[PDB]
Amino acid sequence: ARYLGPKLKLSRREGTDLFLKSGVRAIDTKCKIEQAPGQHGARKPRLSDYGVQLREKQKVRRIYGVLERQFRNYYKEAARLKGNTGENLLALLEGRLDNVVYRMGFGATRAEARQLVSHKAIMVNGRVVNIASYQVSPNDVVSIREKAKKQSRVKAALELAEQREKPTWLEVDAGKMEGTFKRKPERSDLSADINEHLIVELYSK
Amino acid sequence: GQKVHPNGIRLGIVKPWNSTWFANTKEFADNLDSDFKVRQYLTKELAKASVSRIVIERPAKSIRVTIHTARPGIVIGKKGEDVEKLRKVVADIAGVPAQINIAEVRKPELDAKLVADSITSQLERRVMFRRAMKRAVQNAMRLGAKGIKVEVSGRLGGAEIARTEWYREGRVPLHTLRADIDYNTSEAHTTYGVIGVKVWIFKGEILG
Amino acid sequence: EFDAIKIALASPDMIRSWSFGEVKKPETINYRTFKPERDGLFCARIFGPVKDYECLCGKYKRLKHRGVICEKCGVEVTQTKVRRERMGHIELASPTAHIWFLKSL
Amino acid sequence: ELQEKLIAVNRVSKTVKGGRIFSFTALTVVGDGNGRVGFGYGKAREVPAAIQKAMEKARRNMINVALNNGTLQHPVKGVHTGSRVFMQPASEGTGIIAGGAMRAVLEVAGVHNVLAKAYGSTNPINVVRATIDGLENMNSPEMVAAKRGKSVEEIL
Amino acid sequence: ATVNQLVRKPRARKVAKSNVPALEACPQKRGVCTRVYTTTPKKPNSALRKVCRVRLTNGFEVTSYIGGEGHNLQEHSVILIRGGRVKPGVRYHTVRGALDCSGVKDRKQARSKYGVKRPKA
RNA sequence: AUGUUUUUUUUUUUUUUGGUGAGAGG
RNA sequence: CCCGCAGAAGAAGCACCGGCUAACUCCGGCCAGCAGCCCGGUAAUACGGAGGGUGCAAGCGUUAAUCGGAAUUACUGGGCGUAAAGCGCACGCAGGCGGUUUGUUAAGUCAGAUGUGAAAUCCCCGGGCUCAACCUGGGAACUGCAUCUGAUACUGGCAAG
Ligand SMILES: [Zn+2]
Repeated sequence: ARYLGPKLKLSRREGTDLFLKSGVRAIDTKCKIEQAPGQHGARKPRLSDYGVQLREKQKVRRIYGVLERQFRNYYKEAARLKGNTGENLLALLEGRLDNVVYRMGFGATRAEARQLVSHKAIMVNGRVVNIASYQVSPNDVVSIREKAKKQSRVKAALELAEQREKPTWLEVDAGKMEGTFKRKPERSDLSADINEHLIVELYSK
Repeated sequence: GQKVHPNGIRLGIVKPWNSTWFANTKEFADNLDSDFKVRQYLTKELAKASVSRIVIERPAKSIRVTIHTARPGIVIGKKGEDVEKLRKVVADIAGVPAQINIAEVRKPELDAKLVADSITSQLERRVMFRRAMKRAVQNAMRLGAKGIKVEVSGRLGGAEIARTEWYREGRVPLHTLRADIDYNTSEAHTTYGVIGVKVWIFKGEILG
Repeated sequence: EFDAIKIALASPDMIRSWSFGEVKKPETINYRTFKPERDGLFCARIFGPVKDYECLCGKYKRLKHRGVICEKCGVEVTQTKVRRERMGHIELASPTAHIWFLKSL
Repeated sequence: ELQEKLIAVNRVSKTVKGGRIFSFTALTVVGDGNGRVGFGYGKAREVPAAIQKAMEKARRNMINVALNNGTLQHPVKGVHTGSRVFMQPASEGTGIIAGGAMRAVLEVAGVHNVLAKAYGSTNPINVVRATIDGLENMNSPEMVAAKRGKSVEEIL
Repeated sequence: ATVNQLVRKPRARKVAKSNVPALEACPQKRGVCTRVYTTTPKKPNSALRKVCRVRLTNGFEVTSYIGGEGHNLQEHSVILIRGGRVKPGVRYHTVRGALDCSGVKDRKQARSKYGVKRPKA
């Protein structure tokens, strides 16, 4: 139910930096980010039409840490919902509790955030929510509870975030350690490199 | 084995000889042997130096070698240090007083042998043979060859079934005797086997 | 193209309108590598990307999305001469009178 | 600015006294991400050369296509030889739902959103041609208005 | 084709027969080996392919391929067949590692497909 | 007068487009 | 359901990597074996093992079965000179279709209403289980059938041309 292996390998495979490590130390120093994993890394022949789409899908999934069935479900939901499908999917992905936490800066990585969520550190509207897939709504305040507020990791995460660009769709307080999910993010607010359309196509086989 | 050797057919007309001496039936074989030896030695030595043509010429119990090379600097080394060294060994090989001259080859892309050697080297260091061939052809053309042909043969890309491929550009008349056709050959001793490289470079026609 | 050149005083609203970002930290560059400082004198978000149409840190290495600013880079995405026209502003904690209007004789 | 996609490359033979002479056909298609599209079909003894030729061909004899935003203006059929093709305009987000050669042509054309089925033959060369034809025939609202002697609001 | 014609006599659906009829819409069937033997395949191939004529539970007498390297089967050995045809007249495979048919010896990849338990170390 | 009379894989991918200070000449 | 306790602790496999099809190398002789369709005879990315990778993941493969792809029974939506496909040719009952004008009818057709079309299910907006599945409020839908009141271009009936 989770990917427990090497994180940088995934990144290498993808091509890009997936942000699977905190960002204290640059990704180029930790691993050969350009070279693909395994014995046959240096060889890089152009991929197929299907293959590129698949890769794209993987990238997105990897980024958020969502396994396949769940991803499929999300896609379906997006399709069902009104408006642009890929965009909707992206929004849904964002909405995940762990992701939100990460954005806020209470977790160094998304993985860390997820862990925190699991371990009953986070509350959503003053009620302890344990599910990483929990879809956080507009105007839903989300905070660290008083037990987990003393942790050194949390502050480190916050610091890291502060170095990292702040998302417009949230509003977080470092002292209070509570952030308000103000609105579901627009496509423009998210990263431009993610070809959602490819993903959509893949499932529209 | 269809074709006549392009150098060999033209030795009387437009191409000259490499070994250039007279000898009676007594000493001729020996001389030939000596030439073979010295040439062999030179090839062994000046592999890294781009060497095209060794011209041996022995008058009056004294051997005059003339090395045509693209880069004299690596053959000469420090001024009269490497050449001198070469000389004594040459003498030893011969059993006579030696004299080494070094001709500087202008335009090594137009010298056929050199090109062939380069191609072989490329093959050895695992490039795409075809791309190498193209480079060879293109470069020569750029330099002002009236034409060039190159041919490579056998175990191309380590394939089980051997084949030959060849690229021509411009005009390369072989039947025309008065055509200056610089022909030469080389062999790439790859992991899969030998790959023979031929190259014809047509400088132009001589009028006399 | 243009007539006369007009010179006047600079209002704080006018200086905030010239500007593209507050220069906080005094840290010039990294000095052990090649990267600058985020966010110091020679910033990324306040001014622009060192390389032309490139996020200095890592995204956009072709000519499609000129402008996107990810959180991992905090960088604009324009020309190499774009930083020559862009200027920063330092929020002086304590007011300081100009020396040209205090000692001009 | 122009994007160019090699759809297919196929090895074709000619029998001679000696044996078989092989050659390569390259089908490419190029477009500017707006109305302009053009396919090219190039042939040579080696692949890359053939591809280049195809590209060259494509770059000349382009064709304009009226695009209402990211999608088509109305459902359009296009036929050529075996390949008969249907393509239908679709809502923003849906992506190019189309198969093979057809997809490639659409992508370069700068349609982002289509629902497209290739009936009949799916021989890349024919199908791309069919697609092109379909695109070409497809008229815009303005054009239709012009034709009919009306305003755009009269047609809706 | 003509609508009237269609009305008169509607369109016949192509009834596709099952290529594994001795199963009778069962995922596997139990059977007893009537005889076990090797057979030579058709052109262009060359081998001695191990196969057993099986009398099934439901009454059919079929012939079932035996996959993997080596097998313990004899006459009167109770085996499970699964359907799948080897590319004359063999339309079924013995399930290795079910009933009397053993898993393949010394096999470490695709183990499931030959009944083999996970190697311990 | 006559020819399905010795078949076996001897296999499909490019290239891509800078301040500081000193000295001389006129 | 909540609180406390200890300590990374008790918790990852399955299939695949010739092309289709995401993933490649080395070592073991048309055998042993593989195979869904289209390898193996001594350099096998196709057999078996290894290392490396890819895809799924408390599951993963295989088999069986249904729809899909299959516009490959084509109502939507195919064809028939040569690819399968025009009766050897006619007459002709039933059947199908029917030039043009007016009038009338109102069967078909269309419009509106009424009754019904069980609940659940599906779909939309909500709510409740920490989320989800699940449960659940209200709607929409259930393409229909029947009846009543209109419309009369088209098709039909009847009457005259
Ligand atoms: Zn960037």
